[PDB]
Amino acid sequence: SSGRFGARYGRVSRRRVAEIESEMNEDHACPNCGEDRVDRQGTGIWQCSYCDYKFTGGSYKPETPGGKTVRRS
Amino acid sequence: TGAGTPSQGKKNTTTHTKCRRCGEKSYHTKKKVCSSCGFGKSAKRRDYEWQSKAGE
Amino acid sequence: GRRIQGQRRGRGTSTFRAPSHRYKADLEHRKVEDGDVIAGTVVDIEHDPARSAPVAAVEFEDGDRRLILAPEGVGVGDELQVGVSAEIAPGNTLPLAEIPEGVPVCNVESSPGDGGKFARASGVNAQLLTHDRNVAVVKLPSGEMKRLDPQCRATIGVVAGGGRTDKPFVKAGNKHHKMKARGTKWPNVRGVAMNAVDHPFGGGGRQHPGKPKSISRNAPPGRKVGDIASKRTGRGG
RNA sequence: CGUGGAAGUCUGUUAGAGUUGGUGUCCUACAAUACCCUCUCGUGAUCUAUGUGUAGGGGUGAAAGGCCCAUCGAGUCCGGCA
RNA sequence: GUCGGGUGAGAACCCCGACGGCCUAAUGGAUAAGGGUUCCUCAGCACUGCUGAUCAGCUGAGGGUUAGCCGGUCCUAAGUCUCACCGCAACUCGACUGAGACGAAAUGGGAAACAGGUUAAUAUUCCUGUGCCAUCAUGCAGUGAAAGUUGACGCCCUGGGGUCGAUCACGCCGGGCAUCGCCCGGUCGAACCGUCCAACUCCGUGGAAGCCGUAAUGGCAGGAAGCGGACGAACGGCGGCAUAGGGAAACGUGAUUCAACCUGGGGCCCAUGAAAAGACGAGCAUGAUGUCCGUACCGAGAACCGACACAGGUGUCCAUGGCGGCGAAAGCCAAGGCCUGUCGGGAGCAACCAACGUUAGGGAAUUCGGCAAGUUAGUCCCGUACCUUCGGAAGAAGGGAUGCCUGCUCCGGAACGGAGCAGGUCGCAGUGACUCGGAAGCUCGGACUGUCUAGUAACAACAUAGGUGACCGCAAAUCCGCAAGGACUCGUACGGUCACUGAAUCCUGCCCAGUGCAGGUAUCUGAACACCUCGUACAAGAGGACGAAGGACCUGUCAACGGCGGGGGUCUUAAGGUAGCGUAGUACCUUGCCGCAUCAGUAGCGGCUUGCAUGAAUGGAUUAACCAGAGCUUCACUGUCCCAACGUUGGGCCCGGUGAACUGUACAUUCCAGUGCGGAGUCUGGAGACACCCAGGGGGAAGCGAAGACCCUAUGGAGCUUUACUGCAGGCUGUCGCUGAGGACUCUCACUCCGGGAGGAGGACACCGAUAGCCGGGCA
RNA sequence: CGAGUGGCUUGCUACCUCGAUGUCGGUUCCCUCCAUCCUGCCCGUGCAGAAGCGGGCAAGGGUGAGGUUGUUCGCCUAUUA
RNA sequence: ACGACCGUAUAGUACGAGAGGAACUACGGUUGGUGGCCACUGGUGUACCGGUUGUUCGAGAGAGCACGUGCCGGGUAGCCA
Ligand SMILES: COc1ccc(C[C@H]2NC[C@H](O)[C@H]2OC(C)=O)cc1
Ligand SMILES: [Cl-]
Ligand SMILES: [Cl-]
Ligand SMILES: [Cl-]
Ligand SMILES: [K+]
Ligand SMILES: [Mg+2]
Ligand SMILES: [Mg+2]
Ligand SMILES: [Mg+2]
Ligand SMILES: [Mg+2]
Ligand SMILES: [Mg+2]
Ligand SMILES: [Mg+2]
Ligand SMILES: [Mg+2]
Ligand SMILES: [Mg+2]
Ligand SMILES: [Mg+2]
Ligand SMILES: [Mg+2]
Ligand SMILES: [Mg+2]
Ligand SMILES: [Mg+2]
Ligand SMILES: [Mg+2]
Ligand SMILES: [Mg+2]
Ligand SMILES: [Mg+2]
Ligand SMILES: [Mg+2]
Ligand SMILES: [Mg+2]
Ligand SMILES: [Mg+2]
Ligand SMILES: [Mg+2]
Ligand SMILES: [Mg+2]
Ligand SMILES: [Mg+2]
Ligand SMILES: [Mg+2]
Ligand SMILES: [Mg+2]
Ligand SMILES: [Mg+2]
Ligand SMILES: [Mg+2]
Ligand SMILES: [Mg+2]
Ligand SMILES: [Mg+2]
Ligand SMILES: [Mg+2]
Ligand SMILES: [Mg+2]
Ligand SMILES: [Mg+2]
Ligand SMILES: [Mg+2]
Ligand SMILES: [Mg+2]
Ligand SMILES: [Mg+2]
Ligand code: NA
Ligand code: NA
Ligand code: NA
Ligand code: NA
Ligand code: NA
Ligand code: NA
Ligand code: NA
Ligand code: NA
Ligand code: NA
Ligand code: NA
Ligand code: NA
Ligand code: NA
Ligand code: NA
Ligand code: NA
Ligand code: NA
Ligand code: NA
Ligand SMILES: [Sr+2]
Ligand SMILES: [Sr+2]
Ligand SMILES: [Sr+2]
Ligand SMILES: [Sr+2]
Ligand SMILES: [Sr+2]
Ligand SMILES: [Sr+2]
Ligand SMILES: [Sr+2]
Ligand SMILES: [Sr+2]
Ligand SMILES: [Sr+2]
Ligand SMILES: [Sr+2]
Ligand SMILES: [Sr+2]
Ligand SMILES: [Sr+2]
Ligand SMILES: [Sr+2]
Ligand SMILES: [Sr+2]
Ligand SMILES: [Sr+2]
Ligand SMILES: [Sr+2]
Ligand SMILES: [Sr+2]
Ligand SMILES: [Sr+2]
Ligand SMILES: [Sr+2]
Ligand SMILES: [Sr+2]
Ligand SMILES: [Sr+2]
Ligand SMILES: [Sr+2]
Ligand SMILES: [Sr+2]
Ligand SMILES: [Sr+2]
Ligand SMILES: [Sr+2]
Ligand SMILES: [Sr+2]
Ligand SMILES: [Sr+2]
Ligand SMILES: [Sr+2]
Ligand SMILES: [Sr+2]
Ligand SMILES: [Sr+2]
Ligand SMILES: [Sr+2]
Ligand SMILES: [Sr+2]
Ligand SMILES: [Sr+2]
Ligand SMILES: [Sr+2]
Ligand SMILES: [Sr+2]
Ligand SMILES: [Sr+2]
Ligand SMILES: [Sr+2]
Ligand SMILES: [Sr+2]
Ligand SMILES: [Sr+2]
Ligand SMILES: [Sr+2]
Ligand SMILES: [Sr+2]
Ligand SMILES: [Sr+2]
Ligand SMILES: [Sr+2]
Repeated sequence: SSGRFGARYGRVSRRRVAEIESEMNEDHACPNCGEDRVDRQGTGIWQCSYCDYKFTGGSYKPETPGGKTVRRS
Repeated sequence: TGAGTPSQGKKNTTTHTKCRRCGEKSYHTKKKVCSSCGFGKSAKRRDYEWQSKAGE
Repeated sequence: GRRIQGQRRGRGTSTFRAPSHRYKADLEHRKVEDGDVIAGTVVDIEHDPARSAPVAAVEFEDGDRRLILAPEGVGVGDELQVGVSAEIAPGNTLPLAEIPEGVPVCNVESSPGDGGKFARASGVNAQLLTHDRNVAVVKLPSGEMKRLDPQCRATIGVVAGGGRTDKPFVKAGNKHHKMKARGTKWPNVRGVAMNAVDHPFGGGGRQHPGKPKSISRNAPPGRKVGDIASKRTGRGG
C-alpha cells in the first residue's frame, strides 16, 4: 500500500504504514447494526455508511486493545 | 539577490508622514507615533539633552 | 555569548506561541450544584487541533452546547450523564468516590472542580485502584501512584484516538504540518552544530560537546542544557 | 485484464522560484552584485502580495557567526567627546 | 529604418503618406502601491533630453478629476492603541484583567446600475434611455417574528448543467483578389422584470432474495428499479426590456469543444482548513431623502525604488486571438502598440577584440580536469543487464519506423478527435526548420525531497524521518520579567521540555580510576541567627556548644565527558580494542607490495595490510534509490589539440556633434655598463640621439589604484574559551520577619491554592522581604 | 689530503622595500651563458673492422611527442643525430 | 637562411679465422627552419543556384521571417595550407 512512497524511506517505515493503512481501510463491524460499513473520516473519527453513526475510536483502528478493556468492567 | 540596488525596488511602503502635531514628516503611519516630537507616545514634547553638546 | 534557544522561548514571541486563535475549546468538566440531573446527547464528533485526538460535541438538557473530551466508543445519539448519581457507563463523568475500583478512567481532576488535568492525551488512561473516606489512589499513565481527593471528578473510559504514536511520520513534511498546530519551534538544530557564542556545546574543529552532558539542577538558564540532572545515562548497566 | 489516480514522484525556460559552470561579457559598469548561455526546483518542509509581531548583548537563525534598510564576531543616530 | 512631402530662420531623428521592420503573459488592455499635476491646450527653447529638435515627462501661462447604486466609509482577522487597575525611585516604561476604540481602497465580509451618447482633458459620476437598493412618510395588507437559514470557508481526483471565445455548415451584407474561385470582415442588442430546472434531499406508490447504478466509489426488505409528487441552480435558456441603443449594410440559423458561472460524486489529515457586521426568515402603493471623502495622469528599458529619462528591482486580472503541437512550448501571424532598449556619416570596412558559422586528414594528442564546444534528441514498434529496500534500476542498453498523394477500415454521438490498411510517389535528408537525453561502468560521501554563507564557499555542512538518553503528575519540568506578571498552555506522559545520533538492513564489545550528574552517608568537615563561657558597669573582641546544603567517604551511571597502552610468559591510570573496516577525504614512511588497465598510469579499482595516529549513536559496517557533490575507465562526438584558414554581426579606423575620469615634485630622446641605502630616464664613463604626428601590442617607469591582510612591536581594541584573576545574576540550603493556639507532634486564625457559591485542600509551612554558606564563564 | 672557480641548491645575515615591487607550477615570446647532449674538426685507446670509452677546439643550428603527478624535481613509453 | 637525418652506388668491398662490416666520392629523398605563390589538391566562400520544413501574403506564381544563411546539397573569384 506504500507504492506512493516509491524507492524512498526504507523497509520498516513503509512496511508499518502499509500494515496500519491496510487494517484502517478494512471492512469494520458497526456498533449500531452489525454491518461491515465503517470508514475513517479523520484522526480518530469513524463513521458507518449504513446508519450514519459517527463515532470515536483509535487513530487508525476503530477499536484499540485498551478500548476493549473498558467493557470488561 | 544583492542587498544593494536590487533590494531597493521593493520600497513602496509608506511609513513616515506629515505630523498633525509638529509638522515634520516623522509620523509613522503604522506605529502611530512621531519620531520627531513624540506625538502618539507622549503628551510632553520629545526633547533630549544629547541633541546639543553637553555644555550648551 | 548570545542567549540560547531555550531562553528565546520564554519571551513568548510569535514563533514560540501556540496558534490559540485556531483552537476549538478548553475541554473542562461541566459545573453541577448537586442532584446529578444533568445529561446530554452527542451531536457531532470533531477533530481537536490542540491535541490531534477527537472531541465530542454534546448538547445538554438546559440548552448548553459544549465540546467534551471524547473517550473511546462515544458516538452520535449516545446519552452521557454528568453528576454524583451518574450511570457507570463509558463517557460519563462522576467523582472518583462513586466510580468502582479497577475501572479505567480519564480526564482526572487534581483539585476537585478544576475541570480535569490528568490522562487527556490520545489513548491513555488512569487506573482507579484503592478507596477510602479520605483518599482515592489513581495510577496515572506514567506509572505513578497519585493519591487524590475522592471528590475529584473523572470520565470513564480510555481517551479516544489510541495508537497515534504507532505509525511513523515517515517524512519531514508530515512533522512540519503537526508542528504548525503546536507551540513549538521546529526543526531542531543541534547545539553541537552551533557556534560557541550560541550554545554551551557550540564550537570546536569537529562536532562534540565541550564538557560532560549531565548538568546540575542548580545550573542557570543559559547553561542548563543537555542531560538535565540525570540520575543515570545510557541503556546498559 | 481493466478501473482508479496516489506521490515532500518524474519530464518541463507554463507561471513562478533558485543560482551550477563558463572562473565568458562587464569591472572609471547599464548595474556600489549587472548581462548572456548553461544549470536546479516547479502539488509542496512550495512560491508570492498586503497586513501584522519579535529590537541591539537584544531579535531572528533547517547554524553560514547568516540576517536585523549598500551598516553585523554585537545595527543606526546623537551625546559622553576636544 | 528608407523615398517623397508638411511646418520652420534652421529638420537624420517634429508631423503626413508609402515602402520596410520590431513587440504576442508583452513593447498590447485594465489596475495596486508608490509618484503628485507629470494629464489637456496655448506659447516657447535659457535649462533638462547620451547628437539635433520646430518635439517633449523641459520652461511659462491657462484649463482639467462631477457618483444613493465603483472604492472609502460599516464589519470583524493576526494584532494595535486608550482608559481603569497594578508595578516601578519615576515616567513618554511594563505584563495581566476589565471596558472602549483601532486594524482589510488591487486581494477577507458587504444593500443597490446597466446600455448608449458626449469632451482638448472626466465619466457605471455628466447627458439620454431603462433599471435597482436603503431609510423615512402617507395609505393598504399584516399581526405573525424567531426558531432557523445565510454571511461562511482546506487539499487532491472527477461527473453533470452551461455562457463568452474559437472552429465547422449554410444564408444575407461589405471588402479583397484576379488563369483558378478562393480569402477577410460583419451579420449586434445590457442591467433588470418574468418565467424554465438539472444536481442534492425528502414524500407517496411499488415490491426487487439479485437486481439498480457510476468515469470511479457504490445502492437496497432498515425497501432496489419503475411511476407520481414536494423542495429546489446558473453571470445559463426563454419572453419582455427593444417602432431603446448601435450599424454604411445585412441587421443569421444550426452545431461541436466549451473559460466564466451553477450543481454533484469520490479520496486525504499524528495537518481539520476565520470572524463579525449584515441578509433571509418577513407583503404592496405613492412620495421624500440618499450627505461626507477618493475620481486627472503614469503604473515603467523616461511618470514607482535604485543620486540618472539606470539593461536592476516592483503585486494583481486579461491563461480561450489564428497556424502549429501534448502544450499558457518553439517558430510565424493578427488585434493593439511601436520604429524612444533614442546620436549619426564614411572606408569589401586592415591589425586587434566581442558574439558567432564552416573547416580536409587525425580524433582529447589539448588541460589539474573534455573547461569550452560538440554529440544525442520528438513520436511509435521491438527489446532491455548487474543490483534492489521488490517501489525501482528503465527512456538501461540495442534495433527498426517516421514525408507527400489516392482510396479506405476500426473506436466514438461527434470533433476541424484518435488508432490503423492498400496503392502511388519525391529528396542527400520526412521530429526535413523549430521543438527535441549523448550512453555505459567502477569508487568516495550524504540515505532520500528540503537548508545555507543577500555580495568569491550549494558541499561531504544544516535539516529530516528513524534510533537513544535526560527532566517533569501540572501549585510540574523548561524558559521570560526589576516588579506587576508571562511563554509553553483552549496543552497533561500516546504529553513537551532538554540533549545526542541521523532512512532502512546487520550491529553497537570492554572500562565508573579522573571529570560530570545523581543517590546514600556511622563518622569527619561545614556559615550566620539564637544559646553557653571569658572579656567590657555596656560594646568591640576571643572561645564553646549545635550543625543545613555542600565537601570528605560510599554507591549508581558511558547511546555522560571520555579511554581501550608500555612491558613480559604484570605496569601506568579503570580497562587494554571485540564485530567490523583498513595505505582510508584517517597511513608518516609512500609513487607501500601484488594484480587489473595503458606503449607508458605518483591517478583509479581489487587484493594484501604490522592501523606514524581505524573502530562501534565521539556510532561501526553496508547499502537499492537520489545528486549542478569528489576521483577513475569505456563507446560516441568534436577546432581542446596537431595548426591554423576563410566568413558573419557589433566595435575598432576616418568625418559631424556631444564630451568625462584616472593621474601630475621637478626635469625628461634614450641605451649599455658602472656607482649609489646593495633593484638609476636624472649620478659616472661611454654609446646612440633632427623635430612633430598616426596606429599597435603592453618591455620599463621596482606603472596606476589601497597609510600590508602576512610578521613583529604597543604595559592597543574586540569576539570567543577555561579547573586564569576578581566579581555579578541564578539555583540549593540555614536563620530572622510575616507568624498564630495546644526534638518529635497536634490544631486554626493569618497566609496560599481549588471551588460560581456553599465550601474544600494546605497551613504557620509555602510565597514574599532580609541575611548567611555552597554551586555558579549563564553574565561583566 | 691540499688549492680553487661559480653563484644553479641549501644555510647564514638582517643592508633595501611593510602610506604593498602580486605566489608556486605551467604557458607564451624574446635575448643570453658554456661547465657541449647531437652536429663540424680533432688527440688517445685496453684503436683490426663495426660499435664504443676518454680527452681537446667549438655556442652556427638543434635538443622533439607522450602516461602518473598542481608539481619543480623525478619515474615510465615509444620515437631521435 | 639554412640545420640535420635516411637511402642507393662505392660494397657484402677494405678490415677480420669467422661472426660481422666501414670510408672518400656521386647521387635520390625525408625532417626542422626560412621566404614566396595559388596552375594542382584541400578549406572557406551569411556572392550565387537548387532542394525542402513551419508560418504569413486567398490558391498559383512569386516572396518575408525562423540571428543576424531556417535547415539541407553544390559552389565562382579572392583569401588561404
Ligand atoms: C611569495 O610570498 C610573497 C611574499 C611577499 C610578497 C610581497 C612583497 N615582495 C616585495 C615587497 O617586499 C612586497 O611587495 C608587495 C607587498 O607588493 C609577495 C609574495
Ligand atoms: Cl511530535
Ligand atoms: Cl477607487
Ligand atoms: Cl458522479
Ligand atoms: K613590504
Ligand atoms: Mg481543557
Ligand atoms: Mg508555528
Ligand atoms: Mg537536528
Ligand atoms: Mg559552524
Ligand atoms: Mg559559552
Ligand atoms: Mg559526527
Ligand atoms: Mg559527535
Ligand atoms: Mg511579511
Ligand atoms: Mg566558524
Ligand atoms: Mg506644441
Ligand atoms: Mg482618459
Ligand atoms: Mg531611456
Ligand atoms: Mg576537422
Ligand atoms: Mg601535456
Ligand atoms: Mg560542458
Ligand atoms: Mg463508428
Ligand atoms: Mg580515495
Ligand atoms: Mg543531501
Ligand atoms: Mg550530517
Ligand atoms: Mg555567496
Ligand atoms: Mg547545490
Ligand atoms: Mg531524532
Ligand atoms: Mg525521538
Ligand atoms: Mg591499495
Ligand atoms: Mg559504546
Ligand atoms: Mg601600514
Ligand atoms: Mg593574524
Ligand atoms: Mg583584549
Ligand atoms: Mg487564582
Ligand atoms: Mg569573559
Ligand atoms: Mg610590476
Ligand atoms: Mg670548453
Ligand atoms: Mg646563439
Ligand atoms: Na490495480
Ligand atoms: Na548564473
Ligand atoms: Na537539490
Ligand atoms: Na549592540
Ligand atoms: Na533621436
Ligand atoms: Na433568468
Ligand atoms: Na523536489
Ligand atoms: Na570513571
Ligand atoms: Na578512538
Ligand atoms: Na572555430
Ligand atoms: Na608598458
Ligand atoms: Na573581534
Ligand atoms: Na667562490
Ligand atoms: Na609562472
Ligand atoms: Na652550438
Ligand atoms: Na611528465
Ligand atoms: Sr537578477
Ligand atoms: Sr513592497
Ligand atoms: Sr503609545
Ligand atoms: Sr526631555
Ligand atoms: Sr484548563
Ligand atoms: Sr476554570
Ligand atoms: Sr563544542
Ligand atoms: Sr552496555
Ligand atoms: Sr515534483
Ligand atoms: Sr522539473
Ligand atoms: Sr569557480
Ligand atoms: Sr557589456
Ligand atoms: Sr563584478
Ligand atoms: Sr559560451
Ligand atoms: Sr564625539
Ligand atoms: Sr494600463
Ligand atoms: Sr536654439
Ligand atoms: Sr504629453
Ligand atoms: Sr473600521
Ligand atoms: Sr473587497
Ligand atoms: Sr461539459
Ligand atoms: Sr482613470
Ligand atoms: Sr522592468
Ligand atoms: Sr499590427
Ligand atoms: Sr535624443
Ligand atoms: Sr558550406
Ligand atoms: Sr584526456
Ligand atoms: Sr593528457
Ligand atoms: Sr533508436
Ligand atoms: Sr550511514
Ligand atoms: Sr539566499
Ligand atoms: Sr542506521
Ligand atoms: Sr564517576
Ligand atoms: Sr584486532
Ligand atoms: Sr591600446
Ligand atoms: Sr668557451
Ligand atoms: Sr659529439
Ligand atoms: Sr624549484
Ligand atoms: Sr620525489
Ligand atoms: Sr651504405
Ligand atoms: Sr653477413
Ligand atoms: Sr534572413
Ligand atoms: Sr536537427
